[PDB]
Amino acid sequence: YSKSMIENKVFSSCFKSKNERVDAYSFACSSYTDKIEEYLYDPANSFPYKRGVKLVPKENSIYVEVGADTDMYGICVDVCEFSCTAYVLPITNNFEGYLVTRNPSIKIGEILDINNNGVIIKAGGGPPTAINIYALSDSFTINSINLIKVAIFGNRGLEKT
Amino acid sequence: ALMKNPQQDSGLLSNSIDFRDQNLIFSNSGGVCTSSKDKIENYPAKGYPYKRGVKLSFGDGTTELEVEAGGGDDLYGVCSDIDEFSGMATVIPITNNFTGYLTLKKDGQNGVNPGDKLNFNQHGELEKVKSVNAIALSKAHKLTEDLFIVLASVFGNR
Amino acid sequence: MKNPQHDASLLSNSNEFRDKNVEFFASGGTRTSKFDKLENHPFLGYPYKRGVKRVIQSHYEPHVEAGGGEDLYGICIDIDEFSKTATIVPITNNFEGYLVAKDSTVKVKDKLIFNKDGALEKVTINATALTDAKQISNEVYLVKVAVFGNK
Repeated sequence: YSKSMIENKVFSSCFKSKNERVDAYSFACSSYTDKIEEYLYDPANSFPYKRGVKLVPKENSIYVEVGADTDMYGICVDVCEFSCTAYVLPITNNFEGYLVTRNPSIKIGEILDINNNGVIIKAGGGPPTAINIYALSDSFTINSINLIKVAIFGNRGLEKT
Repeated sequence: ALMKNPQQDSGLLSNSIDFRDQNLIFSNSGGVCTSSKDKIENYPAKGYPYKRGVKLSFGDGTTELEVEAGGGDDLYGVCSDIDEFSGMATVIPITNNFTGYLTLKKDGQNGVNPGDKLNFNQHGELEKVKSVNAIALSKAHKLTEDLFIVLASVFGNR
Repeated sequence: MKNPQHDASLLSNSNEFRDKNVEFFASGGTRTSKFDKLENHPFLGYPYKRGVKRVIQSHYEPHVEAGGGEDLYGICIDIDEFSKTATIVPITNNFEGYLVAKDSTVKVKDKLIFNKDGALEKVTINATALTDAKQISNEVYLVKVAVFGNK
């Protein structure tokens, strides 16, 4: 898929709850001194936008591919499809923003984990979590893709259950 | 070896005609791809921890703490540059990710390939695999019979 | 309180420039970098110079309170009483400064853990003590540490 996604016959119809857009600005709270890196991504394997990515050093360049929490390099916050370039916030930096999830029913304050597809899921799935992820809001569906506001702050000392 | 710059002089003038494969020198301080938002510290240097993992080393108390080559469960950061006149070592904290050329252990260096997970030994040398996330981004390059450097990306703690 | 505002009748002699910084009112850190990330958050209680955890629930936005362990989120280095907000250094950022110690047992070279009350106690590891615990007043002990994360 894509982020921008088209001519319309008519325009689409308060200030509240207007941020529920797939192409919304990922950082709920931004900050200067946040490190952002550029990498290449596979244009036919998996679309890394708003997903946890890992570094795959290929024979021609270092790419980023959707990955699990065990081998996560960071979070892909934006993509330039013209150059097929992914922008990554390293895991060493804090993040507070909207990410792609696969569970349409997640409550606030729950512990979360990133799966092999770079997707937010409940931490009770069984895999030992290695990152501190907490749900700051209930998951919402855009009609279909599920998004959720999360706070990610570093790695977890001892893997939980 | 024990100096970032070649201790001996040279009897030739560099050609400076090609642009490929010119950054393999040991004196290439700092990172290869650096962000302006990088937190950088400095510390008194005990030994020569250049291009090696560094750990906090204390004394009796009469003098301030300093940093020495080390790793394992006591790793604190990575030294990327050293001013010899002042004996000060530039230290990048482990909480700030780094990408650059680092000293590689001369043991199985041939086995190191891109995508190989690495870790720091007790002497601050990168070794093929625990608690530190480091990934080799190239193959080992030989500078001296015992000195090998590898391009790696350090991105925090496991 | 961080700055107990009390009126005095005589000036206090302050001329010596040594042993003047170890005080409960000295906010911030001993060494600070321009590229240090700072976040202000609503707080409860008084988590000044302590480890803070983020507590999530008329529904209100998440706040912070003194805590640690698996729930450790950051360090509170400064506080504003009027706005009831606290400046917090996230755990992903290293810090150097004086923090609250549980007791006087902490010494140099000691590895420390943030307890459930946000106080530093000897032994995952979070910080390495730099000096011995000093009693500011009553049971308040301050220790200089170099926070580096979680093991």
